Amino acid sequence: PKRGSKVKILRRESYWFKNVGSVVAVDQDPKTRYPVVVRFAKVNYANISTNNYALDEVEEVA
Amino acid sequence: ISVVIFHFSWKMQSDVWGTINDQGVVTHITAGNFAQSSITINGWLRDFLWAQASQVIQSYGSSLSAYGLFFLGAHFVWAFSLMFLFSGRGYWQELIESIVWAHNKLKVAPATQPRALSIVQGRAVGVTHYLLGGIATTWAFFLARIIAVG
Amino acid sequence: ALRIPRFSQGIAQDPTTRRIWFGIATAHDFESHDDITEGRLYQNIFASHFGQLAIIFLWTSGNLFHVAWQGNFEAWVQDPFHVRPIAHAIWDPHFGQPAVEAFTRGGALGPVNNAYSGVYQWWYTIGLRTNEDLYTGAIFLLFLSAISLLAGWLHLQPKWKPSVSWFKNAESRLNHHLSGLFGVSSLAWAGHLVHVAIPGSRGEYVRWNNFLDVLPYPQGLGPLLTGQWNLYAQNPSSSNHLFGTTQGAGTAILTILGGFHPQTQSLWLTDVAHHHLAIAFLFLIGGLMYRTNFGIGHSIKYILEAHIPPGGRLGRGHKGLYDTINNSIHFQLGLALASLGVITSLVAQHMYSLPAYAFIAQDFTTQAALYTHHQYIAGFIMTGAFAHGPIFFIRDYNPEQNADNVLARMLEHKEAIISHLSWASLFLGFHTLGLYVHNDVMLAFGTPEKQILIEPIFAQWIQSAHGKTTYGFDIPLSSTNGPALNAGRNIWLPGWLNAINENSNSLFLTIGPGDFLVHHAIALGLHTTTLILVKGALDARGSKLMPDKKDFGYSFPCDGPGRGGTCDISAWDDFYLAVFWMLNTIGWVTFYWHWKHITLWRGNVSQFNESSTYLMGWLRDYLWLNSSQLINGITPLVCNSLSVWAWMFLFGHLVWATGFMFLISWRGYWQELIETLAWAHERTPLANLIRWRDKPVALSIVQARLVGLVHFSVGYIFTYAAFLIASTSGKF
Amino acid sequence: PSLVISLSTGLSLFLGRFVFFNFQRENMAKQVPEQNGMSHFEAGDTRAKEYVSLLKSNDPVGFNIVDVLAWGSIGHIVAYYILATASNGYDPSFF
Amino acid sequence: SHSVKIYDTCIGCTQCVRACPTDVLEMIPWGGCKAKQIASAPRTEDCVGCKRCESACPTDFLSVRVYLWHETTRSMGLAY
Amino acid sequence: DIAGLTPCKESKQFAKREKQALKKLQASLKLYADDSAPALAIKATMEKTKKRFDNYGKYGLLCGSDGLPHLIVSGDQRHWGEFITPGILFLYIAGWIGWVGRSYLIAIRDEKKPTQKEIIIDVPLASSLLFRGFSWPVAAYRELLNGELVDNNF
Amino acid sequence: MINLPSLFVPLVGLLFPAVAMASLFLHVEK
Ligand code: CLA
Ligand SMILES: CC1=C(/C=C/C(C)=C/C=C/C(C)=C\C=C\C=C(C)\C=C\C=C(C)\C=C\C2=C(C)CCCC2(C)C)C(C)(C)CCC1
Ligand SMILES: CC1=C(C/C=C(\C)CCC[C@H](C)CCC[C@@H](C)CCCC(C)C)C(=O)c2ccccc2C1=O
Ligand code: SF4
Ligand code: SF4
Ligand code: SF4
Repeated sequence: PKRGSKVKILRRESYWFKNVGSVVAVDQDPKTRYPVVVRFAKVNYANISTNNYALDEVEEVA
Repeated sequence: ISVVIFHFSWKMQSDVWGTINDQGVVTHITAGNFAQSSITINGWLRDFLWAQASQVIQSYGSSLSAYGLFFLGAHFVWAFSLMFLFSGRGYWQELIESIVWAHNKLKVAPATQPRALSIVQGRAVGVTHYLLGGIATTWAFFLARIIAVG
Repeated sequence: ALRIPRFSQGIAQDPTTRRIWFGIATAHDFESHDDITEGRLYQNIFASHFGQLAIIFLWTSGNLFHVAWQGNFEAWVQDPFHVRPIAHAIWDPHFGQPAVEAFTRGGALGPVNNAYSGVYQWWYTIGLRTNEDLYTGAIFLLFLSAISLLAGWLHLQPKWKPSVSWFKNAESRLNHHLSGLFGVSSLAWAGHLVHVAIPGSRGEYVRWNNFLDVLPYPQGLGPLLTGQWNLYAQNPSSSNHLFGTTQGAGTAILTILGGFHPQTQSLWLTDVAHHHLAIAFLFLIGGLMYRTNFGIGHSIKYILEAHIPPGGRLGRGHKGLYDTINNSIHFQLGLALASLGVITSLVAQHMYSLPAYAFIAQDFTTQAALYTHHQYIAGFIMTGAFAHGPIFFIRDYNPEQNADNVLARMLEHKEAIISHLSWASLFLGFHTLGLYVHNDVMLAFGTPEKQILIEPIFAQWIQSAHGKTTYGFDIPLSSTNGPALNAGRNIWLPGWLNAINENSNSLFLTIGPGDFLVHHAIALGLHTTTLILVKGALDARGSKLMPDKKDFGYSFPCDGPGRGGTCDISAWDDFYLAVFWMLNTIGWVTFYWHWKHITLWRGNVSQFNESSTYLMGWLRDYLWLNSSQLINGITPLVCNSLSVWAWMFLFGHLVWATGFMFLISWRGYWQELIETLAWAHERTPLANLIRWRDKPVALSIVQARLVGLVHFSVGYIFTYAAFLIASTSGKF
Repeated sequence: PSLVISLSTGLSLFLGRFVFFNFQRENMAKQVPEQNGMSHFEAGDTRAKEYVSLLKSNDPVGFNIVDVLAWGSIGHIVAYYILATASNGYDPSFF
Repeated sequence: SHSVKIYDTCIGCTQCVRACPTDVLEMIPWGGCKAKQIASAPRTEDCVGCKRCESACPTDFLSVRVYLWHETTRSMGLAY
Repeated sequence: DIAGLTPCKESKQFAKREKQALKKLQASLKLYADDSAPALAIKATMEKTKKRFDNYGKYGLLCGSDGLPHLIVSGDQRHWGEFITPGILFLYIAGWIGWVGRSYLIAIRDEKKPTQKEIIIDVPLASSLLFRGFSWPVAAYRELLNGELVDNNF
Repeated sequence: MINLPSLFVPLVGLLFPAVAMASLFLHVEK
């Protein structure tokens, strides 16, 4: 239902993080740990940004 | 360079500049000191500083009133080099969060994510700054020596 | 490939100069050193931390032994005050015949050092002026030297072994261990500062020997028992009584109201003989607070998990910290420099503000000597005191043995202490320092008339109520008839007023204007020689840059180009930076004092007051003037007796300086180069048959920041060091 | 002009509290023990205390503190010393 | 003798870890990411905190560093 | 009159070291005093000064030994203002820059897409974005303590 | 007989460390 919404990030892994919104896309391909494709408009020490995610996380509001 | 100048200004003077009087006798800004009181390393603080600087040390309420006003904020800004030049770099970035919380949580904060000055960039200041610092200083200084005992 | 040295394979097989750095350097690092059971290090420290107890004890059995040889006490007894307080005897086979013109000083006959260790009074006080009754403190701090290395030799033996448990036990190592440690220690002390010192201050070869057939108090040992005492405070040693002498020698013992009498100029004897004989009971309650066996007295524990109040109908819930401060040694080197932190600084004036012996308040050479020192450890203990304060974090703390209680919480809300200790400074950044600068503009531009020197209004309140009656301001107490100074108008409060203000008293010093211009500045320093610390410590738990320095540790040498956004990054190398700004923050509060104080000892107290409120004042005539006695006891004629720092100083002024290459001149410029000729001398014949045991490399970047620090500071501990002394033996 | 009390009452006040307690009931709590060897805190355990160890000996405790101080202490130094010599030398109540 | 510990996800490359100097690079096949790839070091004995190994290598939290302690004439670099 | 520090009017130092300090710039007879620039080292200036002499006076600051302004407010007598009567404004003069500072920014997510949308300032200022700066606290300073903070926003 | 204690200083500086930089020359080849 939430495809790329204002959804949170929540694991002792990240950079940005609490920082809210955005799950952009989500796959259906099972193996890994990395289903949750995030892109915001705020950045770590790369520039392309967007690195991937999932599992013990999205502990969020609307 | 910020040596060599030096050697010069204690030759021209002390042992070249003069004045006149008369009985065969030229009389220099300072003594034929030098010869044997600029051998020893020291001789240049005994007699190249606190023997000079007097010029600038006192030198307020006057017109030496800039060279009593430069190497001040020229010593700091010889100084405010090492802070960027002895310092770390990750240490500083690591920092500019912390504060960040203040703006952000209280929503102000940039988006030109205020990162902390790039390594080279701060081997691009304690270079300029050091290297602005101990110059003026010595031009805040060497100056005001010359003119009244000049 | 290279088996030696030891502790671990790692660096002991390693084949470059490192080993020797990375032997010697990391050589008391054992608590992460592959060779250590749960004892081994706990085991270690013990002998270890006797061990030095040894030399501290051979620190002085000598230098005691040293004097009476050397110097001239048994002499100096005839007349007690000039002087050139006398250190050691200097066998320096380079010194030009002018060894006469050198240091044929005090009692000499040889180019002796000018002693400044104070002590020479701390010994005059306890008792002796007879060095034939020295020879012994020597032999005693030997009676402790050999003796205690059996605590060495021996209790470093599984048999009369230690445990580990025995070490973690809290309520014994502590509770019991106030009572002994301090407690009793005084008594006899508290009493020696009573029963062997009095009788010379009365004047009497009391010695040991005649050790009962004295009875310095007439009424034996009665009223002590009984319930009646004031036949003791009875007639204080009195008013003129040339000190430790004849006349006015008003027998009494345990006194506690008078204080100084101009002559000693120094807290009068056996009126701190009641002091040491009171503190006691203030642990000898809170000193049988807990335990040994017996089922009565304290646990601690619900001290917390109940007593987390002050806190909790919300808040923090302690459910025990403990298994942390008792499991995590650090804490035992978290707070045993941490708090023997403070003491250093609250000894850094008590010790002066009112002395304690054979004349120092008017020596102006201890103060000079025996101060800054006792300050620089309030540095070098107070600092590197939070270091073992990151540690437990990345190297004792488990976020889960604790994440109920304050610390982990402290943490959860940590990026805050950081940023209010910060706003604590950017401000103590512009101000105390913005103002401060037309206080340096005007004063230059003929305009001192107009000027921003805002005179302290606050400290101000104190120092009067606490007695001091010096001009203006019609309030109570020090009224010299006032109702905090009443109800108690005799107890404690004539004497500590009788000397309160004319300066050969220095007591509560004469507050000037801009007095806070440093005072403020010194409540800048700190707030900005923390945060370093309380990062280099705090978030240096992990960060988010590299959210795992947790693994990494405390002492990782920088980082490399890693995504242009990383570098010098040890929580260690935040202690590095921390030890910069602190020596800055001492940088300052030793100017003040020297400026100030110096002022007085030659009457001229426009050596501040007039000046400092605009810094060339500092530079001109704190810094520029006074000198070239020192730096003209060198001066193309000779050397006389202030010769040294004229050397040492330029030393500090070199040995500083070159803590610079290492520093500005980083790492991969050294190898590269030290190759291009580590190489040249590998080709050139005759000195060809020379292949060298290991193989010359440049220096771990840490190091290349360390020996930046111990050439530096060493330089920097130097000079001011030699100056603060130089200075005063010319001018006072 | 000072009654050295308050204090010197309380320097005794709880001295007298652990000569105290416990003649018979075996050997004076628990049991005994703890001593050397080590049985207690961070060998393992390290928990979890109550405290009703007060309530017993209190009603008792008051008597002895706040009068023997007037029969011992501020109660002569007593005759007696007898025995005798007389007696220690027999004493003035010191005074 | 290479350290400390360094972590998952990337590879392929074509835009990440393609540039250790002293090798220290396979690529197993392994199943998880969007085609198959898990890695640090089929090695680590030729390297050398050549730490250019994440500069080229994203994926979130510390990602490359050094810790050589022993520190070795294999990768302390100094040949001659 | 408090702590010292006398109100200036007994003149002892200040007033004199003054009529000394300034007044050997005045011995600038050492030039030629009529009309100048090139010189007026003498005649004028002292107008701001000496013809403001007994003028400065005049409210005391209880200028003190040395004979100079030991400038103090702390909340006693008339002074409760030698820096506070000019002590509040600063507070005032700053953090409503904070309002512009805020609402300038708190616009830099509105009209949408931001940053250098910070470098090109959209001449950000002149009225309510500033000209609210005028009126913030005790009428609306608790723009703080409700819906804007919390924070509460999105 | 008499004159000295120099005995010590040509040690403590001259041979002693001459023997420090001698036997831990080392530590290595201790
Ligand atoms: C984060 C802090 C930590 C803390 C808690 C302290 C605390 C202290 N340091 Mg310190 N220090 C630290 C880190 C710390 N330090 C670090 C990292 C360094 C390395 C640079 C130092 C270096 C250092 C030096 C060199 C010295 C100190 C000194 C002191 C003491 C000075 C007394 C004072 O505060 O005057 C003012 C304090 C007041 C409380 C008066 C102002 C009252 C205000 C706050 C009123 C508002 C509240 C309320 C009405 C008052 C209740 C509080 C009450 C106590 C009055 C104080 C105990 C000095 C010292 O040791 O004593 C001789 C000094 O020697 N420190
Ligand atoms: C806070 C504030 C402020 C402050 C400021 C200050 C206080 C400053 C100072 C600072 C310091 C403390 C120092 C500095 C100084 C400066 C300088 C130093 C400059 C320079 C320069 C130049 C440009 C030059 C050049 C040259 C040449 C040509 C060569 C030879 C030499 C010389 C130098 C001449 C301001 C106003 C901004 C604003 C508002 C607020
Ligand atoms: C302080 C410091 C920084 C942080 C310094 C920064 C980010 C420079 C600040 C840039 C300017 C001053 C921005 C501040 C605001 C100004 C643009 C103007 C506002 C102030 C008034 C004039 C109005 C580093 O990045 C660094 C890197 C490597 C070694 C040492 C250091 C180092 O010491
Ligand atoms: S210390 Fe050297 S290796 Fe580390 S980031 Fe800085 S420049 Fe690179
Ligand atoms: S290190 Fe580089 S190649 Fe390896 S998984 Fe990470 S990003 Fe991919
Ligand atoms: S340290 Fe880094 S660059 Fe060097 S081989 Fe290893 S992963 Fe590659």
